[PDB]
Parts: sequence; C-alpha cells; structure tokens
Amino acid sequence: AVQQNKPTRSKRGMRRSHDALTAVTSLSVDKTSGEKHLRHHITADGYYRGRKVIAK
Amino acid sequence: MIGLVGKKVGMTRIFTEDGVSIPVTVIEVEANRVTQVKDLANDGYRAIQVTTGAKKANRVTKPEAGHFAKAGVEAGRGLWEFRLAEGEEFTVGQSISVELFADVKKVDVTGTSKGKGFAGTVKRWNFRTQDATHGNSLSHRVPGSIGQNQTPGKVFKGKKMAGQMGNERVTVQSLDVVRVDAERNLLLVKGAVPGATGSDLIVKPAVKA
Amino acid sequence: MIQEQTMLNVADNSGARRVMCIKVLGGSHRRYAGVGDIIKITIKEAIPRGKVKKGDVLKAVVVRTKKGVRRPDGSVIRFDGNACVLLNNNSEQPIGTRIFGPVTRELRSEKFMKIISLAPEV
Amino acid sequence: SNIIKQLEQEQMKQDVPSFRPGDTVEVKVWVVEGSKKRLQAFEGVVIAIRNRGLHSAFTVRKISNGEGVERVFQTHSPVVDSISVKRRGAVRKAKLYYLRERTGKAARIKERLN
Amino acid sequence: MRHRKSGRQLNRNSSHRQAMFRNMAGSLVRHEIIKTTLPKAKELRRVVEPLITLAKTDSVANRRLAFARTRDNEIVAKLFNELGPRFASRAGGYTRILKCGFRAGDNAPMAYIELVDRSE
RNA sequence: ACACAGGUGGUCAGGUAGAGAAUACCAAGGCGCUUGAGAGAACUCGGGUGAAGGAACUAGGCAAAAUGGUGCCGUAACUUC
RNA sequence: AAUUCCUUGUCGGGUAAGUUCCGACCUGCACGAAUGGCGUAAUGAUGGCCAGGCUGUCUCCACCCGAGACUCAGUGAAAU
RNA sequence: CGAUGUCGGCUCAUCACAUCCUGGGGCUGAAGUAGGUCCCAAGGGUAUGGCUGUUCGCCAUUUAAAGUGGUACGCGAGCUGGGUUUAGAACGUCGUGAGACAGUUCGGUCCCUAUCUGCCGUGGGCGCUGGAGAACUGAGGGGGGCUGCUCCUAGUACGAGAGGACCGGAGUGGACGCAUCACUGGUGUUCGGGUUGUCAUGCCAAUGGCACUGCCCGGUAGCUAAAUGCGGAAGAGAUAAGUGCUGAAAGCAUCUAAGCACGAAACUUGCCCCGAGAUGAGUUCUCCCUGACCCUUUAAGGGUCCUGAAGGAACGUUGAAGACGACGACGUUGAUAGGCCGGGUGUGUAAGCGCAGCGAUGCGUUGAGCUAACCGGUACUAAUGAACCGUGAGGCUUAACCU
Repeated sequence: AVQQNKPTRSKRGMRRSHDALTAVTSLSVDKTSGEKHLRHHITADGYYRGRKVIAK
Repeated sequence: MIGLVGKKVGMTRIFTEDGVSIPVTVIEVEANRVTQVKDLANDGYRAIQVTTGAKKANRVTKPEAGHFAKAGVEAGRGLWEFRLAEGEEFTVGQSISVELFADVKKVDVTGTSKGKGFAGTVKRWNFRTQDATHGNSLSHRVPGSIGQNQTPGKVFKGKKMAGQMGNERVTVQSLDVVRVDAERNLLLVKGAVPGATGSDLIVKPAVKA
Repeated sequence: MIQEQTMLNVADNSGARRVMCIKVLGGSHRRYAGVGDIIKITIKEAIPRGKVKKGDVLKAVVVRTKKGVRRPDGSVIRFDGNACVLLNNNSEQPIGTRIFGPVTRELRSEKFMKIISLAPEV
Repeated sequence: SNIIKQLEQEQMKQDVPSFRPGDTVEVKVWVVEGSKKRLQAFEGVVIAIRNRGLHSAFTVRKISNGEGVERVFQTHSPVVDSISVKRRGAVRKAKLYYLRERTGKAARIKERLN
Repeated sequence: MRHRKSGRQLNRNSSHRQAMFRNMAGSLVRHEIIKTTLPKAKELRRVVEPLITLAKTDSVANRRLAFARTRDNEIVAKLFNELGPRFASRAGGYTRILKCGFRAGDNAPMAYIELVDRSE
C-alpha cells in the first residue's frame, strides 16, 4: 500500500469541471394535447408528432 | 506545381504484352470547379481555390455559404486552396480538367488512412512481442524497458510506444501514369491508393522531376 | 519457404534425396532462397553411387520447389519436391555429368556457363 | 461512372472457352522470353474454378503423381496463342480438393455409370 | 474489432440469441401487443416480418412455419386464414415498436410493439 | 465466522445406444440459480480453425500434436521358458 | 567410473561443429570384497544419449469464439 | 546490517570511438589482383549455429561489417532459473567421530487492486479584446541515408606468364518502414454441403433441437500477408580533413595575410507528416447583430425594462469513425437502417408427386427449393414541431481623408 496522506480536496474539488453526468437534458410540450414529454418520445396522452397513436 | 481532386471508382489489372498483369487504380476526375483565382498577389503570394463536390444544404452554415457564392449556387466542403509560384495561370474563374496530367509521367497521391482505433504499441509501431513459450506471464504485448535502468529518472518524448493508429493524413510518394482521357473524366494509374470515403485523394505531378 | 534448416533433394545426377540448407548467401541482409538462387548446404544422406560423404558442407543452386515461382512474368508456376544442384568446394560448378528436371526459364540465362549448356527443357 | 467496366471489356478477348472444374484442356503460350518468341504447348486437367470476367486464373494440374505440378494460365493474357477444350468428367462437385491428396490413377475426374 | 459485424450479441448461449425471440413470437401471435426492453423488441422484429412474407405464399407438404417450435395449436387456425392475407397488400413493415425511454429509474429502455393491422 | 464456484457414510437405477453404474440425448421427478439493462475496445486468460518451412525452440521435445478403437494378416535380438 | 581436479582428457563412431553419449587407454591427485566386490534378464507417472514419428516448441504466429476490463442502475471493502 | 537479490543467456538496447564496415584522405620494406599500415567524418550501419548453464574456450558456416570501451563486470514492481547457494542422502578425499574438501551428483522456493516524478492518446477548458466558421503560414519536433548485382571505363594499365585493377557514368534487386484487397493463399461460432448418436412432434414421412459450430468437408463480406507494391533522389550552396593558384609580412623563401578555384556518404537547401500555449498568440477570406434610460471618490464597473442575429449544443436513422468521450455520411425538403418488389451472387436439383430396382440406391417433375454482409427500384416501421445556449455593430490612444 502507498499514499502520501490523502488526495488533496483541491484536486477532488476540480474533478467536476469535466462531465460525468447521466440524466435527460430537456423536456418539451405537445401541440395536440398540451402534455409534457421527451423529444422523439410519445406523451402520457397517447399523442406524438401531430397524430393520435392510441386511445387513453 | 498544384494538383487535382477526383473520386476512386475501383482497382483492376490491365494485362500487358510483357506477361505481367500491371495492377491499376481507376479515378474519375471531374473538372475542378475553380471558386477563386488569386493572381493579384495579396500579402505577397498567389493562389487558386480548385474546388470539387458540394455539401448538403441542411449542413452548410452561412459563414461557409458566402465563401462559395461568388462562383456558383452550390457550396461547402472541399474548397482546396493551392499556392502559385513560378507559373502563370489564367486570371479569371475557369474550371481545370484532368488534361493537366496529359504531359506528366510520374505522380503522388495524399489522403486519409482507415480508422484503426486504440491500436497499442504492437499494432502502431509493428513491434516484436515477447515469447510465451518457456514461461513469461501477464504481459507479452509490451515493448520492454522504456528507459535505460536507474540513472534516467525519466522517459524521453515521442518514443515508439503507445498511441492510436489510422484516421490521419498519409502520402504514397510514387505512381506511374498509364492513361488520361479528359472527355471521359478518366485518370488511370499503376498502383493502389490509401483510405476509402474519409480519403480525399489529392493527386500531384512529381516535383522531384 | 526455403530457409535455414530446410530439407531438399539432389538434382545433380544419381544423387541423394536428403540435403539441408544452412546459409542463404549474397548479403544485403536478404532472407530465404528462390529458384535459381545459390545457398550453403550440408549433406544429410549418403548413397553407394554418391560423390559426397554424410556431414560434408558445400554450395548448392536451387532448381525446383513445391512453392514454385510467380514474379518474372507475373503468373504462378509450381513443381514437385524441393531440389538443388551441388557444387565442388575447391573448383565450383556441378559435380556429376547431368542435372535432373526441366528447371525455370530464368535459370537458362543465369550466371553459370556449365548449367545453361546442359539438356534441361526450359 | 462506368469507364472501369468498359476498360475490362477492351482487355478481355472477343471469344474464350467456358470451361469448369472436371474439364481437360490443351494450351499454347509464347512465354515472353526473347527474340525467337518461341511457342510452348501443354495438356492437363482443371479442378480449380475458372471463375469469371478478366481475372480468371485458369489453374491447371497434370494429375499423374502425388504432386499436381500446378500452373496458372490466365485466359485473357496476351502471352496465350491457343486455348482448346478436350473432354469433360462425370463429377458434379466443383470444390474437388480431395483429389489434391491422391495420385493421377485415383483422380480420373469420375466416370460414375448411372 | 467491428468492420462488417453488427448483429446484436445479447445472450451468453449462441442459440439463446434467437430462442428468446422464437419463444416470444408465439406470445406476439397470441396477444398482438408485447411489453419488453427496446433491444429485445428490435430483435423480436428481426426475421419475423420475413416469416409473414413466407406466410404470404402457397406451401406444399409443409405447415412448419411457427409450428416446428413452441407447440401452439391456435396458429394453424390464424395462418393462411387471416395471418398473411391481412399483411400481403401493404408492401413491408408488419410491426410498429412504439419506442420509449427508461421504464421508471433503472437503465432499461421500454418498447410497446404491436402487430400493425390491429384495430381499436 | 458468510443464505460460500468447498466437503460429507450408506440406500435406489427406467428408454436409445454403449463393455458400462461411462457419456449424450430423454423418462419419473426437480431446477433456470436472492442482481438487472446493455455495449461488444487496448490487454490477460480459457477455447475454435489453419498455408509453406520444421526441435533450428529451450539448459531441456517441457508443453503441445499426431499415434489410439474392433477384427485379420504379420512380427527381430534375448530369456529366469 | 554416479569415484578423476589435471582436460577442451586421449583415440574411434555419432553431430555441419559432440565439456553432454557410448566403446576403449592407465599415467587410479583419491576403485576393491556383506559400512558387500563385479556382473544381470523382465521393468520404470526415470538422470543422460541416438535414430525414427508428428507437432503453433520454433521460423512467425494470423484469423476466429468466450469472460473480465466498460456505459448505466441497485448495492458495496482493507492495508495505506 | 530498524534491509544493498546472484552467474551466463534471452529481452531491450543505450551512449561513445583510442573507427569493425561503409564515405573520404595518405603510405607500404605495395608491380596489378593480394598481404602489412598511418587517420579525417560519429553522418549511415555493425552474425547465426555446435559442445557447455557458461563469461572464457575450442569448433561448423556467413556478412560491406561481427572490432574497442562504459552502463549495479548494464537490464528481476523484466524473462529463464540451466549454473552458484541450505532443508534427504549416493560415490571420492581428511578424521576415531561431530565436523572438514574453492569435490562430483538426483531432486529442490522467482506470487503484487498504480499514490506521487515521467510519457502517450482522447475529450474538456482558459487565454487571446464584438461574436462565429473555414482554409493558410512556420518559431518548434520526428522520419530517411549505408551494402549487393548487371552493364560501361577494360581484358585498358601493370604483369615473360599466372593473372588483372582506379575515377567521374547508366540501370536495378533486397534491407527498412508503411500502403493496397485487383487478385493469390489462410481464417471466417450471422452461410452451405456430407454424416455418427439421440430427442420430440401419436406413428411413419418430413423438420427442428442437443452432443466443441457434435464431427468431417468446406465458405461470402470482413480480417489477415505469404498476396503486389513503393521511397528518403538529383542539382546547387557552403566547407572540416585534404589537394593547389597567385602572393605579402621578409632584395631571398612560404599552402595564408589580402585576391581566389577545387575539395564528402553527411551538412545547408531539398522530399513528407505534425506544428500559434510562437500568451512572439501570425496571413487571408466568409457570416451576423442598427433598442432605450439610469448609478458610482463615473475613461472602468454595475442595474432596469425591451429585444435575441451569425453560430453552438440538445433530439435522431447509421457507420470502411470508435474503450468511453469525440467524429464522417444522413433526418419526411427522405432510399440512412429494417421491411417489401424484382434480379444478382452463394447453396446445388429439396419436399410432395410420378417412375426404374429385390433393396441400399437412382431417375423425371427441376438450371428445384433455399439464400450472410449486393443492387435496380420502393416510405410500409423509424430518421420532429418547439424550447435551451449565443445578443443588440463592440475599449483607450495617435497617425491619415472628408465634413
């Protein structure tokens, strides 16, 4: 085992300056039902891309 | 003295009355469109923007669109600015055909190598592996001894180790001309050329000759 | 390929069937030997009508190979067995009176006035 | 672009035989040797696929020993002076690689008798 | 590394890379809608549309399509009767995948595949 | 010390083959594994397939690889027979 | 020589070339009689040597499959 | 001694020359071909087998060469562990015996979750003075070269003979390192043929599993080098060692002082890849923004209300691009991917039906049926509509033109 005390909090506090995040980036609102959704993803209302896909 | 761009259509063997089959590569060289002629010597140098092909208009931004607009309605990608020294070319925008090589014997071709990714020392530098017969364990695809024992304290820069291979510029320094026919956009050369769709295949006359 | 420790047969007339390559000769850091090339050889077999003892070390010229030839005219020609002609250690040139097989067409123009005069077909 | 297909079509000959695996052939070549332009003739057997277009190999064996004495004749080559078809064997397979580990008296290109 | 190879590897046993979908195609011809992960719905759509293009044509001394495996006896009343004749005048594409994102919080993207001639 | 790729005396025993209680598919019966969703890269390790050369490897044919089964013909020196 | 350094022993065969092998030499620094002397057939999950066999051991490894190394989710150590 | 792994070889070479070869310059007590020798250039390069664990040694064979000298008598968080070195004892020696002998021998210990200093790749970022993109340049860095062989000088010269060359010329293998898939071979667990054993589908027929892809024979694309293919040049410049012209210091003399011509593989120029963190931030082109008020010990910062270009990212069908990032092609303004229609190529003539034969088996229907990675067409499944980030012509000063 080999370590000089601890890795400094100065370097650990610099570790977030480069991307490591996994989460959906933005949500949008449907023009046929007013419902909130992801881009290229169907609504909870059964509407997508200006058409009704299924009845809910 | 300058060069041209044209697209590869295939490779074959021509057959010759010396018995040897002579492997040949076929390139179709549509006249290079000429977007600007700079004979006016601005900042002390002369140039020509030879241009070939165009990019889809949904992926051409205005900073690039206005850079082809003064010689046609089509725009984008390969503009190809070459400099002019010790040679006069016609002062006005006029396209250049492959007949530029109809009095040339030898050429060279430059383009972009195939993607070979990650590589490692062995596949980048074509390096001798360690033998796995009579022992040796846990490493065989390593160069061995990256510095001269204890007194270096350090490794030297740019040595034959690590790195990634391909997806970069590459030259083939000597090819023979076999046939040129500008009415058919034809260039026929003795040899083979590097890379596929990433390769631009910039063809030049021999400057040694 | 014909490399160091490769076994061949003798094409010098009424010779043995096992003789082994030990040096490719001629320099320029070249490896292997082709048909019509000269090598250093050791005698792995002796026979009652043979001219040489087992374990002797000589020069030989390659005249036949299973791998064959493909570069002088751009097309492939392959043969039966791997064969060579033995040369005298004092005076050089072939040691019998004849050589076996038709040989390569490039061998008919080679650096050897006593090999290009014999009765091979090609 | 089509110019490569017209280039292979002007280098191909105006008529050549359509032989296949299980055929026997007689071929004459001028060997590209020197000032006499002298002819060489040979008769042998085909077990290799032709196959098609300009780049046919035309690989021929003698089929008379446990080593085949193989030669690549190239149908469209300008060193060739005649190509003649002789007979065809009773084989149906086109791979035929088992004949490479037999001598000529066990490689008579089949007779079958159905 | 990959330079022509692209086919989804997914499962440890070689045959299980097809059996998982051969077995589930029996559930799809039964229920006409299936819930499963997006790569499993993509590999379920694989080769089964060409199997409906095979149910299009007149067969002889062969009923083996979907019957050689999974031991269902309702398929032999659907096939050549309505499965085939409902899909032969469309020109390809017999399934719609209804591609969705993660089901609730784990890294599993969801698909809601349907056999395309369904009514509501 | 563990809801552990480990260990634990005796009892039973069906089909096809196969010398068989081996092995490989199946029965009676049991189980899909107290992590899921993927993606298919250096590199190490366990495997699949191979051209021409060939013990030259290495201190060392070590390891690997052929040879191998069931019948028939045939079979040296020597021997405590 | 399971004994010998002297030696690269010497001479013969083997090998391209034999400090290793076997057969011999006597000039044995330091063989010899139940702390056994000298021989020996059959035999070896053997120390050394020869020929024959085949081989990824090698010339020189190349392609190809399988897991880990990975991107996420749920959980989640120790010496230092 | 509160820690310093040993011998050779492999593996990696490195750095030099009191130079091994190659380049160049002089001699020989050098006729030529040979043998022997002095020394400038460190620019290009500098062996394998046998016996042995071997440095050493002898011994077989090359190369233009296998030489001298250093590096823990050079490499163990390198490999080998054969030799040297313990833990049973076999043979020899000294001793009565423990114990002793620069004695021989069988067998005998080489294991690691990358913290910092170094280096490489790939993203990200700040710097650059309004914001953005595309191409260019070169302060800086690396590559490369030498040898053979055929032809010419020339069977000249020298040499009774035997033999047998210079210096300037032309061509071209191969080494070395990389690039192609035309082919030529290997492979090819998304294909196919033959087949041993077995299982189910009631049975049989016929299919679909499992046994290493069951095996055996094969194989497309792709991968791959054996396949085929290529270059570090010339010319000029300068010039060490060296050869000399004219000639002074110096009535005479001198290769030097002034005035000059020659003098090498290399060097400098030259070929090619990379390069503005060159904060020294370069050269050139292309796109775009025309709102209004207010505060400060106010030439620089900070607010309110309006307004949001050029450009970027996100979303997405695919990849001769890829660990992951990142990136080419491509998005309904459509043939990018799958499906379809037709064909191609591969596989090789199935099943069912009719027949030949005692039967195994064979024939016709049948160039059958089937079909990995292709290719002429085609919107059936998928390849948004908005929102986000980025603003509002941009500081201080002088010089130049016109109001």
